[PDB]
This record gives sequence, C-alpha cells and structure tokens, in this order.
Amino acid sequence: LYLIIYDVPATKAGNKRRTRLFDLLSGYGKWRQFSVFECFLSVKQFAKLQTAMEKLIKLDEDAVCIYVLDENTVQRTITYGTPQPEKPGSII
Amino acid sequence: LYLIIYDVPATKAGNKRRTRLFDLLSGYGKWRQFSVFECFLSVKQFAKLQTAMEKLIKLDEDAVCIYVLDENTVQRTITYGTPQPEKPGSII
Amino acid sequence: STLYLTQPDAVLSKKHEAFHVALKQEDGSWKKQPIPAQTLEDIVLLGYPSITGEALGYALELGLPVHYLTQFGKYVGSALPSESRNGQLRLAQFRAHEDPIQRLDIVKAFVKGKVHNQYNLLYRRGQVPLKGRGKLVMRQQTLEQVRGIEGLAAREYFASWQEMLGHEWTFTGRFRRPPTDPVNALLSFGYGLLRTQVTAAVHIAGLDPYIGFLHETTRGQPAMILDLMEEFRALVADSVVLTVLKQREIQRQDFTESLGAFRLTDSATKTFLGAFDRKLSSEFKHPIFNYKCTYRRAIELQARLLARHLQEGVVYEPLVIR
Amino acid sequence: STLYLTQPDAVLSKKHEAFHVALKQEDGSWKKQPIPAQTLEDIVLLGYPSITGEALGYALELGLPVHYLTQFGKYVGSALPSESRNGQLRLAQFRAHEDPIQRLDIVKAFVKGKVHNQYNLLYRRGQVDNPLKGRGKLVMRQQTLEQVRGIEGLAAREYFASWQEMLGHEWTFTGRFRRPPTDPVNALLSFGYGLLRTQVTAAVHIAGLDPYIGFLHETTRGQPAMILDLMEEFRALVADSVVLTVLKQREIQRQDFTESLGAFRLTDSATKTFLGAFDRKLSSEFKHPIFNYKCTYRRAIELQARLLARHLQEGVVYEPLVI
Amino acid sequence: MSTLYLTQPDAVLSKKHEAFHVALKQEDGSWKKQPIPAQTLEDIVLLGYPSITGEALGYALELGLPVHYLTQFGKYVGSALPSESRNGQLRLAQFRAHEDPIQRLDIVKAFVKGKVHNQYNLLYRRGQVDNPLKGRGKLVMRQQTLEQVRGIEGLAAREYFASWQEMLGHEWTFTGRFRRPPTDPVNALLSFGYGLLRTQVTAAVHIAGLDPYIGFLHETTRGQPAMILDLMEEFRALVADSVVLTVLKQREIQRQDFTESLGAFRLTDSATKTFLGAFDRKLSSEFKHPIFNYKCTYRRAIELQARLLARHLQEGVVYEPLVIR
Amino acid sequence: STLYLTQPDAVLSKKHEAFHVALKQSWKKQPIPAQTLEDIVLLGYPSITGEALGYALELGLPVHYLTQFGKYVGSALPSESRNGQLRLAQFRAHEDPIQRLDIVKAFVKGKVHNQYNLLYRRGQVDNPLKGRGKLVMRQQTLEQVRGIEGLAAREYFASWQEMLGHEWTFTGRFRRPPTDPVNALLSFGYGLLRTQVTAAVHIAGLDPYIGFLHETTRGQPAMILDLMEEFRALVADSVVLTVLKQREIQRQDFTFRLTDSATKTFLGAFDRKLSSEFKHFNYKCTYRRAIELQARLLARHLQEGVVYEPLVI
DNA sequence: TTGTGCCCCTGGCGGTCGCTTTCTTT
DNA sequence: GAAAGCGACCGCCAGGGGCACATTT
Repeated sequence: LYLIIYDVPATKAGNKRRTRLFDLLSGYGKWRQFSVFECFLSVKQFAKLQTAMEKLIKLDEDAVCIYVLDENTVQRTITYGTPQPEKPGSII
Repeated sequence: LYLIIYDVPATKAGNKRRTRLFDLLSGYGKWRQFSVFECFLSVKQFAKLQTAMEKLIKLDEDAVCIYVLDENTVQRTITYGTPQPEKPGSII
Repeated sequence: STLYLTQPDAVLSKKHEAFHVALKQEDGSWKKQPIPAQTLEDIVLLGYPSITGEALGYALELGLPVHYLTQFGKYVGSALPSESRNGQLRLAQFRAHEDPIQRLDIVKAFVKGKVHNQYNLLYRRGQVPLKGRGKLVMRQQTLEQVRGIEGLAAREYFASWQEMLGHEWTFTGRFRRPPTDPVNALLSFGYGLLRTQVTAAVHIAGLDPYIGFLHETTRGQPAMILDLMEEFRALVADSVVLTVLKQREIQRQDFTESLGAFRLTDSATKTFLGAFDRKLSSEFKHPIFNYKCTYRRAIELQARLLARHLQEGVVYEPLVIR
Repeated sequence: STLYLTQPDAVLSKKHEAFHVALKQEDGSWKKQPIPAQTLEDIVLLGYPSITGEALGYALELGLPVHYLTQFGKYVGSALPSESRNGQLRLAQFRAHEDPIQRLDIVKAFVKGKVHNQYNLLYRRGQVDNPLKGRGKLVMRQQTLEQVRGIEGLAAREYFASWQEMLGHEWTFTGRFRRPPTDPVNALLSFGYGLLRTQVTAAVHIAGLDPYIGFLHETTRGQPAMILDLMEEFRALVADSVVLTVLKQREIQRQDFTESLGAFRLTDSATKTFLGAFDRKLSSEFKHPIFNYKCTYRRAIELQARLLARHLQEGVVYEPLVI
Repeated sequence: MSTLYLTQPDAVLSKKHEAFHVALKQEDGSWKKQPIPAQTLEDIVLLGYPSITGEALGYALELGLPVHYLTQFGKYVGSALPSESRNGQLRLAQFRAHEDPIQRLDIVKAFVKGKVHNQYNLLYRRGQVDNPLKGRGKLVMRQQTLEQVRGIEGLAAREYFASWQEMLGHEWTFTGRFRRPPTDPVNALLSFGYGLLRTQVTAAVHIAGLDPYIGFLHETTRGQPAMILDLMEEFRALVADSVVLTVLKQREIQRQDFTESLGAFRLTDSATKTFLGAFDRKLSSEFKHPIFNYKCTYRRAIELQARLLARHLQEGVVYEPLVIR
Repeated sequence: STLYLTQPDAVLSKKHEAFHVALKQSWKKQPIPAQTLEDIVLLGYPSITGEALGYALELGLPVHYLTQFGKYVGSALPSESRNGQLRLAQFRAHEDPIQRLDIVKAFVKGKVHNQYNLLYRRGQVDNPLKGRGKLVMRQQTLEQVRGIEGLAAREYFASWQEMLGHEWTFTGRFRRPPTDPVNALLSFGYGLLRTQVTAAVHIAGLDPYIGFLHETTRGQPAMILDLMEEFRALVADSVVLTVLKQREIQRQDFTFRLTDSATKTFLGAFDRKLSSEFKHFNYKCTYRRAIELQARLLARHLQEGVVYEPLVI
C-alpha cells in the first residue's frame, strides 16, 4: 500500500491545508490513523494526487512523508489494535 | 528497516503508555513524525522489543501497526520537507 | 473498485474530492461515512437512494457510471460519463445490421459462444444434449431458425438443471418478468446487474446499445447489450448463483410475501455481491496468454474486439471455456 | 409535458403515486406545486436541484429520462431508462446519413434557416437593406450538396464583409477567422458559439440523437456534427446578435487582452458580464409569426432538436425557426 | 554497526528507561539534553574523559555495549568490558599451548607470516618498487625460536617505517619512530589509530572468551596484555595504517595541528570528528574476504579472527590470517 | 589502601592533582592523595567526574561499579596493570595438584570449622563433627577430600531438627527444586552471596569460570563456588537461623516461592549482618570486605606464595 | 548533584460540529 | 434543497516544573 503521513502546524492558516489534505486523502484512500492514510491505487491515480499536493503544500514549514509498500511486502505488516490492510469492493 | 505508529487515548492510565512508548522507541530507533518512529535495526532487537511491546498494551484501548521495509522498498519514500531514512554511527 | 449501495435513505453527498454517504441508525440518525472516488470503476444503486445533483458532476468525469436498480435487482436504467466520438464505428455497426448476410454470420458466432460454454459448464459441474447443437447453428441459412434454436437450447438448459441443483428447490417452467420461483428471480437479479458491467463497456468502445444484431431492435430495449450479455449470461449471471447455492443461502431466506414475488432478505444481498466480485475479480487464463484478461475485463475486451471487427475486419472469436 | 426546473432550490417527491414539486425553499411549509404523470415523459433538472431517489425509481420504471444540467443549461449527465424507443430514432438518423435525398432535403433546411436569419438580421439592424437580396430560394432550387456548401461559404463571406459598415471605427473586421482569433470580434464569436454549443448539446442529448453523426458537417475527427447542423440556424440570431449588442454600450477595446500568441483573449470581468446578455437573450422570443406566443430561445433549441427527431421518426416536416 | 563516539569533555550520558540522553550545552540554556538510542549500538568510545552517569554503565553492559576510555589526543587508557565468556576450557587451552614452545612457535610464525605479506601487499599498492619485505616473509619459517622472530618483526617494522618519507611526500618528516611521546608529527596520529584499534580489538577477544593477558608474541611480564596487542598487530597495517595515508592524502594535509608543553605535536578538535569518520568508513569497507567469498566488513573480520583462533585452540583448525594484494 | 563509596549521595573529583570526595549530599569535602591506592570501589550508584576517571586510569588504578548491596555491574580497567602473572599462576595451579590440593584443603577447613563454630554459636549439644577439620589435612588426593565435605554436610544438616523444632521441617539439603521452605530460603541466600563473591573475584582479577575445587563445566563459576564455601556457614546459614527465630513463619511462603514482603525483610537481616564483624590480628571488618580480602590473599598465594589460612568466626 | 513515576498546566497537533457567502464559463 | 469557506468545543501529541522514591537465588 501507499502510506501517507502529514504533520502540519496548528496555525489557522495551516489547519486549512491540513484539513484540506485530509479531505483529499479521504478521496484516494482509507483513513488508518490520525496522521496516516492507506492509499491503494495505480500511477494514473497517484499523479493526480502528487500534482494536487505540489500545488498545495508549503514545504518551507510543512512536513510530509510517503512510503511505497508493494503488495508482497504488506503481507508482512504486523498490527495490534487496528484492522488489516484491505482494498476490496466496498459495500454499505 | 522497520516503521512504527501508535494511537492512544488521553486517559491518565493511557497517557503513561504513550510517554513510556516514546521513552522506549527512543532507545530502539529514530523519530520522524509525532505518532511515528522509523527504526532501522536487526531481528533479535525485535525479539527484545516486541516482547516489551506486547508486554505493555491492552488491545481494547490502543492502536499500533508495524510496517516492515527492507532496503529495496525503503529507497523510494519521496518527500518534500524532510530528510529520508538512514542509520549510521554517530560522532559528537 | 466497484461499489454497490443499498439503503434508500442514504444521501450521497460530495466533499472536496470524495463522497460522504449518510446512514441512519436510531440515535439521532445522521451517522455518516467517507467514501473515496478516484478508486471506483462503477457505481451500483440497488434501491432508490438519494444522490446530490452535484455528485453526478463528479462521478461522470472519472468514468463512474451510476446504475440504478431495484430491491429485487431488476435493471431499470443508468447515467453514463462523456459520450464517445467514433461515429465512423456506429455507422459500420448499422450497415452490418441492415446487411443480413453479415448479421447472420455474426449471430452464428454470438450463439456458438454460448452453447459451447453451456455444455462445458455442464461437464464442469458434472453432466453430459448440447453436444450436437452448437454444430447445428453454422449449418443454418437464416435467422428465425437460429432464434428458435436458442429457445430450444434454453428450454433444455433450464430443464436439464434439476439433475445438479438438488432436492432443495424445483425448476419446471420459466417466465421472464414474473418471478414465480426464487431461482427464476435470482436470474432477474443476475440478468439485471450484468448489464451494469456491459452497458459501460459498450460506452467505452463507442458502441450503440439500441442497434441490434440478434435481438431485433424494434422492442424498445437496447438490442446490442441483450445480444452481448448472452455470452456472459451463462458465465457470471449463472455460475455465481450455482456457487452461492453451495452451502450459502440455500434456504432460511427469500421471504415469500406478495404472492408472485420472491424477494431476498438483508444479509443476502451483502453476500451475493461479495460472491459477484469473487467472479469479476478472478482470472481464467484465457488462451491468448498463460494468465491474462480478468473476468470484468473480458466484457470490455469483447466490446473493443467487436469494434475492431467492424473497422479492422478482425475475427470475433467468442469466449469458450473448458 | 416536461417537468422543467430552472431554480436550484427545488425538490421533487412522490406523493402516494405521482410527482410533487417544492420550489424556492424548505421541504416544510413553503411554496408547494403538485404535478401528476400522464403528460410527463421527460424531466429536465436545468440547475442542480436535489431529488429523492424514490422519484427516479418510479420514473425509470416507465421510460422517463432525468437530464442533469447546470443553471445555465450546460450538459453534465443524463439518467436514461431501460425501455426507450430511441432505436428507430437512431436507425433513421443513419438511414438519412446513407440516403442523400433525406440528407440533402435536411441540409437545405439548415442553409435556408441560416441565410434567412441573416437577412432578417441585417434588416433588424437596419443597415441599408441591400446586403444580399435573395440567396434563400437559390438554394432550394438546387439538387446537390457541393452547390449548397458553395452557397454557405459564399454567403458567409458576402455577409461578414457587410459588417465594418455596421460596427464603425473602434473595431476592425475583415472576415471570420476561426481559432485562433486574429481579431477581438472573432474571439467573441468563437466564445459565443461555444455557449450556443452547450445549449444545443443539451438539446441533442435530450432528443436522443447521436450528436457525432451529421448530415451537412461530415462526421470525422470526432466532430459533434449533429450539433453544428442545428447551430447553423441559430448562430445569426443568438451569437452574431449578442456580439452586436454588447459592442454599442458594453465591451470596448479596454478589456480584450493583448496578443499573447496573437489570439485576443477576454478579461476576467467581461467573461462574467458577457453572460449579462447571454442569459437574457436566451430568455425571450414571443414568437413573431402568430403561430404561438409562449416560448424561449433556450427552449426553442430543445424544440428544434425534437422536431428533427419527429422528421425522422414520424416523417414530419422540419421548418427552421426564423425570426 | 552504529558505533558511538563522544568528544565534548563536559557532557553527561543519562538514562531514560531504555535509552541514553546526552547533555552538552553547559548552562547557556537547559543543557540541550538531546536523545540517543542505546539498544542499536555495538560500542562506545570516549576521548575527553566525559562525566558519565553511574546508572548507565550497568545498562550499557546489560546489552553488550562495551565502554572505552581514551584521552584528548587518543592515547589508550582503559575500558569497561561487559559480561565475560564461560568457556574457561578455551582459556586453559590458550595457556596449555602457551607454555609448550613447539606450538607457540608454529602460531607466531603465522601471526608474522600474515603481517609482513600484509605490509608488502600494501606497499606494492602504494607504489613502492621493491621495499623488500617479500624476503623476510620467506625467512620467517626457516627460523626455529621466538627470539629469532621478534627480531624479524622489529626489523620489518623498521624496514616498513624507513620507507615512509618517500611514500608520504615532502610535507611531513618521518625519519624514525620513537618510543617516547609523539615527537614526530606524523607519529602523533598512529597513536590515535593504533590507540583506537584496541577499541575494536579489546572486545573481539571478550566475545570468544579469550584471556587478554595470555598471548603468544608479547611476553606477558609487564602488566601489558598479550592477546590484545598480538592480535591487534596484524591489523596495524590495514585498518589502522591505511587509514592514515588515506586521510593524509585527500585530507588534513596540515593546518590542523598544534604543539605545547613538550613540543608534543598534537591534533586538533574539529579534525578528530573527520578522523573518526575516516575510521568508521574504513571499518565499514567490505573487501570480499580473500579466503572464501565472505564479503565481510573489517568490523567483523576481527571478531572472526578471534573465534578462528579459539577454534584452532579447541577444534584444531588451520589458522589462515588475512592477506590482501 | 582502597577508596570505597557506600552512598549514591556522593561525588568524586580531581581537584589540583589529588582526589576530592565530596560527600554528605556540598557538605563534607575531604581530599585524598594518590600513590597509596591500588583499587577503588563505588558501592552505591554515585556520579563521578570523568576528569577523575582519567587520573585513575592513566595511573594504574581500576574503578569497580557496584550497587549498595554488592552486586557486580561493571568495572573500568586500565591498559597497564599486573594481572598477567596472576592468571598464569592460577592456571599453573589448576593443573598442579600440589597447589590446587593444598588450597582446596583451605576451603574445606574453613567450611567445616565454620559449621562447627556455628553449632557452637547456637550451642547445639556440642556433638556435630568433633575433628573433621584435621582429617582432611591427613589426606593426599582430592577424591578423599571431596568425600569429606558431603559427610560433613549431612552431619551438619541432620543436626538441625532438634535445632529448629516442628515449626519448620528439615532432614537434608535439596537444591533446585527446593522441595521445602528452608531449602528454598537457603538456595536464595547461598545464591545472594554469589553476587558479593562475583564482585570480590573480578576486583582481584581472578577468572570465575576457572577454579580449583569445583571442576569447570557449563561455565560453572568455579572460582566463585570455591570462595563461597568458607562463607556458606557464616553468612547465609547464620542469617536464616537469625530470622527463623522471630519473624519468618510458614505464612510468608507460597505452597515453594516466597511473598514479596519476605524478599525484603530477609535483606534487613542480610545487609545488617554484612555491616558487622570483629576479626581474628584484630582488624575492623564487615563481612562484605573480608571477601575482597580472601580474594586478594589468594592472588598473593599464587603470586608471592603467601599462606592462605581461611576465615573462622 | 545521581534515575523512576505521578500531578498541573502551558503548548504545537488532529478532526468534527456548527456557522455566513457562494453558486450559472470554448 | 447543495457545494466549499470560516471560527470554536474536545480526543491525541510532546517538553517542562516539582516531589514521592532507591537492596534482590
């Protein structure tokens, strides 16, 4: 999976960007933790996100991180409290 | 190379778990984001740390995942406002 | 990927680049939930739930069709994204429909692709009628005969089923719109939401649904899907009910209210769709390559193959399985 | 016969068997207007209203489209039902594309309409009343396509060259230069034809036609030829007229941008006030010929597309909307 | 494997429940108590005698983190080593074969047979045409007494040190090596190298359970260890010597030295932090292991040679030391 | 001639060419000169200036870190120090039955005379052994001797029945599993002495895992288990009988574990005992220090040939 | 001038609930 | 009715300030 992390200040000009980035990542992936999103997607859908990022972030005072776990290195991940990684057809 | 996250409530009986989990992971790895550590290390270090981590949590109230990222997967963690992972010896 | 949605009181609002669906369980009843676009490939609306008008303006810009359906699973209609611009294609699709010497040579293949799959599904499930009928199609000389032939093979397919289903249910006679039997209604379920994955594929291949080849287009129903759905009617619409009736949903469900109706209950839709994605999320190895052409792809692949067939004179080899 | 909703604040709902509209606010205690079925076979949500799914589910069980558009008329989507007679419509749309008699007798209609609106326009903007004097029937008495396209492309020249006299001095004009505009006027025209394109496109989608199969404009390069065929008889009155109107009280040289790569673009202000006229112009038309009174241009487009649907489905006549 | 180095002689290494906290600032603020991970270390080296906590030594040794102690220059003074081994039978062999001269010979004649070839297979790389140690190598085995071999090792050390001026350059002068404190400027640097080679060699003996004080070359009659040096000897030409001319060629050519209280040409702070970098860089070089295809960092090579000698003392292995051409 | 620190409330420093032990929480500076010292023992957990940790290591002095009870955590050793001849003599002796045997006799003499003097302390009836001490000396091999300590052990343990009563049963000594309450108290004490002895060993330089009496296997710290004999009857076997008269009753023992409350009252007797002694040449002593001493006297028995007469009362 | 917790309260993060302005664009 | 744009009540994150502690087969 594509693990995304943002830790942006508590200033009322950055909270805009933090919550906006939250609303974005809620469109590409699953919320896992307060500052961790799990996006399972292809590259066509990843460029649409990186271009939406570079147009949004002030990397002189922001803090972002990304990790690229391909499928057969996610089977190894261990968890204790939260559920398992999954990207199937969704129903409700 | 390993990576650790946690999500813990604000109970005075749970905040202790956090402030001890940081005081633990410090000895076992580096630090990138608030709820996050990146810990490049070996296995028996894990059998000494995991056996300490299973040893201080109740699962009904805490959340933690463990992401395993060996060299080839670590290489691409494209970021914008942070230096990327590594682990040398240190001179002071 | 694909997203099925049930509760009719679910306002599906649109936030910055996602959709929030609102559910109502009794505590104050506005419980909401985020849902990501940019990852779906199509929507399916079983009930008649709500849609914020400003959300079609999002689902119709990523290629997400909005397929409307009913509790029973009876297809009604859909909303689709930007249209196709291959008019040159829909001209050949038509000149080959008014040239019957071509239309016949196509329907022969459309059927050869169904009867072989039927007999091979029988040997796949354990049996051995349809051996000497797939060959009595190419030796025809017109179309009315072919339609009678399909009716024959279908009245043999539905009455040769008893030997494998079991004593739990009974299948004697079949009617299309009235759901007399449960299975005869589970067909209305499958036969309805297979068009969901077809009608979009045709839209991708710039094909016209109304202009028919086997079905005569003078009924008011798209005569291209109901001819294309035939090849997979016996693969995904059928093989799913026969593998969700293997220790799943045998009985204890399917309320019999409103005599003349066998509706499902809840907890059976939410499982039937899971088995559906089991079908459209598996690989069958497809002779071209050792491993290729996911099931859901196969439909879009057939549509583009027919497009080429109408512009590049390629063969149209239907999908035969063993 | 069509449940329009131009207001964005309305909501439809099924009241025990039939639709019921609530305009201009709150579901509760404000501005109800009930309306039944039995004349409804088309629902047009012009703006972005809300709708309860229980309404569509009803509609889609009897062949009732739901066309979602924008408050201006732009097309964003349509929800089409299963049972629809649009088959014969498409088959005729093609049988006319492959039978030059129908194609020709329909192209003659478009050309006749365009040049008639042009003549009636140049007298509308009373100029001298000697622009062309009689290019209309000169078409009908021909029996070919090439000899009609020559007339189109010659009337265009002999029509656009009669403009500098009518605009005056502050603006120059030599002819119609398509994208990229070498002039400001060509820019306004290529920008107004696109708004007319949105409206037509919407009409072509409701009518059920295949917009990419045409009669005059050859179908190639993915051209919505079926849209241009219907534009030809509206350009002169809605676009070529709105341009003339704004250039006598509204926009002047101050606005249009410099020659970046030569193309003359518009300002961030006019692009919002230009619609000041391009929203009222399509809110008009009290139907000069005593045929009727109630109508609108924005709606006459839907009409003409449907009249073509009938010319094909039902062998009806197709008379272009003139003046 | 992530060695630690400290050089500010006013700091404190406190403990927080699993880890260390270093403090430097010294009252321009709140001491800048910066964190440090302890469970990932393999060793700790100190130079300025920094004040360390008492409660932290114990934890460092509960894990396997040996503590060391050097001076500002880098001279060796002492170390605190962790829990020792248990194979006292090995140590008894270390000695049982230490007082039978007929075996002590056959061992030191390998220690030196893999110490002079290791010098020549470094010179030939540096670019020395002849500098003839190849002969002393062949003349080792002929010898049949330890007093016929210590002289050869000293002679070869001097043949290897007299071939320095032409190798170094015209800048520094190395006419000879003095037993007294670093009168020679270049010689003030090997005491650093040859000083903090014991830092990595005084623990590889403690990993195989080898008794440091009982060795085969150096007479253990002066309170000086014998294995810590005898074993550190082979690696005086290739991990603590190639470091010198590796750094004296690209780096620290001059301008980073001083002199006081005896002349006593010393080194400089802010140049150590580059030297130690060079040392951890040399240690972490791979070198592919000319016996099999091990491909192991020197850092291990030492820890290995220790166990190989131990097995030689228990399992009669052949002692194949290191040589690289 | 060694510098001890029994309090973690202290600080060591090097002030103008001599040591400075700032103790009493700032309160009680007391400078000390060097060149008389040969060893330092930081018993508690003090803080120590690195400036001093050089002046002690560039000089010929180690520094042994311990805890207030005596457990061994670590030791800082210098580069130059004479422990080579010591280790060499120790090994030469392990393989020379003359020295080894005449030293094993020392340990056994100590043990049996301490047992007899314990039963004289508790005044059993004055019939425990009555002459086992010399019989050993009348032997000339090891097996003979090693067979006397077990006889003395049975004679010394079976005599506790009348000594204790019925409140606590006893017939013999059984190691892991304790099999009884008192055998478990013993194992615990017999072992807790192992820490002071482990330190006392590393303080003198000996190799614990190589010894004389207890043959070396499984890394059996033979050099410890040898020095432990002469105390097995004087500290632990005395502490137990010192608390089994007043405080510890069957209550405190599970089933055979012990409750947390007894694991802390036991030490109130252990450390307390370890803070007292008379001598015998009258010498101020605390049992803890005598262990370091016996170790140094053994090192001198191997280096200088000094006689090693063990401790008795 | 040496750790290990157990408070408050000052403080740079993290997201939701509840509130005035927008809507129409080759 | 619907989107996006703000401006505050409470579940997560950490360094900092004091003041109870300290023995162990």
